[PDB]
Amino acid sequence: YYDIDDVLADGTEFPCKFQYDIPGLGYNPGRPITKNTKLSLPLWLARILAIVGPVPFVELLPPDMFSTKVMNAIKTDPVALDLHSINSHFFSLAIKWIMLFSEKELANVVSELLLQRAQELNHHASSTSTFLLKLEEMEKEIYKKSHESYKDTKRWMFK
Amino acid sequence: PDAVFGDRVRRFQEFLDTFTSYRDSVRSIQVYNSNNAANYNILPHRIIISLDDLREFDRSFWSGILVEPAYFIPPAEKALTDLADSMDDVPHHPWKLSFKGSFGAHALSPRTLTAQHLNKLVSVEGIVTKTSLVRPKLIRSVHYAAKTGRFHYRDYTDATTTLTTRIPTPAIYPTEDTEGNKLTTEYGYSTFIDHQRITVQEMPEMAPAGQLPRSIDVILDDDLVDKTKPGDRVNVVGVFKSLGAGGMNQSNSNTLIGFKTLILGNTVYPLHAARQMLTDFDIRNINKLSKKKDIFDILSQSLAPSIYGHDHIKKAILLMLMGGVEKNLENGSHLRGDINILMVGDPSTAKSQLLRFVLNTASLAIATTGRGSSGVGLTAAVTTDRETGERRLEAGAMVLADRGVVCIDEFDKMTDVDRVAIHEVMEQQTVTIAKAGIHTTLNARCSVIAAANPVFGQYDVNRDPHQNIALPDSLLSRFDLLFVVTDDINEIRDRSISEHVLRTHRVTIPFLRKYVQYAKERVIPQLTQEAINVIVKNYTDLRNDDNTKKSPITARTLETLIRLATAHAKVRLSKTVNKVDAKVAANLLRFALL
Amino acid sequence: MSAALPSIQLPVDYNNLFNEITDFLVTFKQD
Ligand SMILES: Nc1ncnc2c1ncn2[C@@H]1O[C@H](COP(=O)(O)OP(=O)(O)OP(=O)(O)O)[C@@H](O)[C@H]1O
Repeated sequence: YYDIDDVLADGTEFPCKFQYDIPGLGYNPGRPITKNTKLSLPLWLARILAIVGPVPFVELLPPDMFSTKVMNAIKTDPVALDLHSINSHFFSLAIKWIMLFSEKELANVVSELLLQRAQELNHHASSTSTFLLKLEEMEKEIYKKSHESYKDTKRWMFK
Repeated sequence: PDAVFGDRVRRFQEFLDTFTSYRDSVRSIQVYNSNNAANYNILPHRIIISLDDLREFDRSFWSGILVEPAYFIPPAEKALTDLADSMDDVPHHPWKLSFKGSFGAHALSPRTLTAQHLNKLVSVEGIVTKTSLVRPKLIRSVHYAAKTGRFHYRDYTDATTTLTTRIPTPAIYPTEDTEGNKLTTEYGYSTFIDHQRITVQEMPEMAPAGQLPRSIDVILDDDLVDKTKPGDRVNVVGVFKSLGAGGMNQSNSNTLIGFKTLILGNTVYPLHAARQMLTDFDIRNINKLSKKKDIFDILSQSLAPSIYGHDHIKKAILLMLMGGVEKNLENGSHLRGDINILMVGDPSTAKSQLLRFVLNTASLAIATTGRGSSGVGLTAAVTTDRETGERRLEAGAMVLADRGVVCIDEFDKMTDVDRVAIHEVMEQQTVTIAKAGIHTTLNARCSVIAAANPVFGQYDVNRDPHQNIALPDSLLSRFDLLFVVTDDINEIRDRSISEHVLRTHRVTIPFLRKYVQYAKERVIPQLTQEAINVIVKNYTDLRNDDNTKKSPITARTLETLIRLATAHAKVRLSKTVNKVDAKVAANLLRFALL
Repeated sequence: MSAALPSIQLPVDYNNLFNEITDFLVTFKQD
């Protein structure tokens, strides 16, 4: 896979911090960054920089609004919910989170979500101000190729 | 009630683990009420059940609270009242709920109605603008026969039980029960409760413009009365309810609606988009951010990140917005402890840009726009009968300006009515009127922000600098700072302007508003015997250099020269009037006067 | 009548106060 969709989904962010002091600064003078300083981190370096040490350099600070404030909101009613304004991609961000951290608690809570969300998208597939379409934003690859299945299958079935 | 009670019974054994964490909280709040009142020489009965703890291990007991919430609330009362005496009864009011949590897409903006969740739970936000009366109302009296010395007991139900459809009891005092005793009633042993009708508008920003703002109304109870000022971003959630008879009354009720939509609710929440809590950490950072000798200059340019310069203006706004103190004279008239600045400028020079972004960080200071109507600081006896026979003086725009700021535009472009209106309310802190009713001296601590334009084009240099707009100089005497915004052409100025309008199409604000709303509650020095010595030298020269220069000054301008430096020490957060404050107050006037 | 016309067992009557008004004859000679 030459990753046509997901490296931009890995272009997103994380707030995190340090454990040591490095003069490698590109973020602006005063090149040794003082430790325990909160820094915005892109996915690509920070996925492996929390691996290379024993004790790694960076500190994984969890964006716990993706862990407590919406985990009950997605527990309530998965028929109309913000999956979108908090994450332009909920999915692979949930995937690559759970590899490094490996928490089985929220590993259950999206397994209930996806069948319920797709329970709309099957039976909703028979045939606006600034952002407000976004309830239907992270579903585009998910159902639209199934929409062309039901479209043409009628067209052979009729005249 | 046999079969309609077993699931009520099964809940009574169920949710006792849900208040494993609240069975302390229900009793700890009332043991000191049994200790404050027993040792005088106070709280209502509020039991915040989180929706999570009920959702976490119950489904059928949970699903009914968001589908049919009409059989299920006096269950949770009935378990709650017997777990108060069984906790505490030995020392010799039903503990109704508050019911906070999340809801999962029931943020129905009342521009939209429901078609499916009628008579259900609903979360509603908006602004209130009605604020009707307060009036008690019985629930139960206690009759008494004087002969044979024995009491009686009777409850009278209304549209306040919220859920059951009771046969109404439209009796006021049923006297002469089945005996020959002239009945009495110990009204001190009776019990009472109050009502308050309030209508809520729509927050007029997320409602797309195809309609005016609509409104519905809510009836609340004793716990949360006198909590909502008119002009607060409130958030309420209660049941949905229709009442009244309609359509099938006795005759001739054609094309007449008969279902008054109401809300009987709980948990009125203010929001901010006074509640700003802060830990030891952030309160110590602002102590560490009180340390530098530059913070008055850093806070100036960290305010409006779109416009160049005007650092005399940019310091003046933050100096005004935090405000200065007024030591009221004991048996004497207090002076003008407010501060009221003014601007004027040749047009399209951002003189109106910075007047409206103060409203986002207003800290409950909602301003008007200055439309030519009487009602800027009055009522003019608007009563609307106050439900058939009562007269009230409903406040226009001074119940909101108290300890806040306002801003109005187009001063010269008004009629004569506002000119006499701002006359009294500036020299006097209050207003009093008997329009059709009674004189009443209601107070208001307010401060204006002005804006006006010169009439004769580009003439601010070729004529008198004074008498320039000819609105009455009583207001000019009652104001101090009259900035004249210059817009002369410098080839590096406009070149720098041309890029800063391009880099705006894509130390911070919430830390800034927390700083002032913490520094509004600390000490006030007022005293240094030599900082008062330098300023009178700093005035008497220009008191002899007032007519030999452009502007004449008055004696009340001396009360400015303390008041600016008074709040300037409030930026320092120190209990001492320093010396450095008598240098910023000098040159700020020196730009306003030269 | 029925329907909760029998009141509660109130420990505070007025006959226990009534005789404690009959004692307000001449006994308080101080004032
Ligand atoms: N001196 C200035 N520096 C930077 N930007 C400016 C300046 N004057 C105007 N602007 C730009 O003009 C826009 C709006 O100006 P504004 O409408 O506030 O003028 P105004 O104060 O209303 O004039 P008037 O009150 O005379 O109509 C803003 O987006 C602002 O960027």
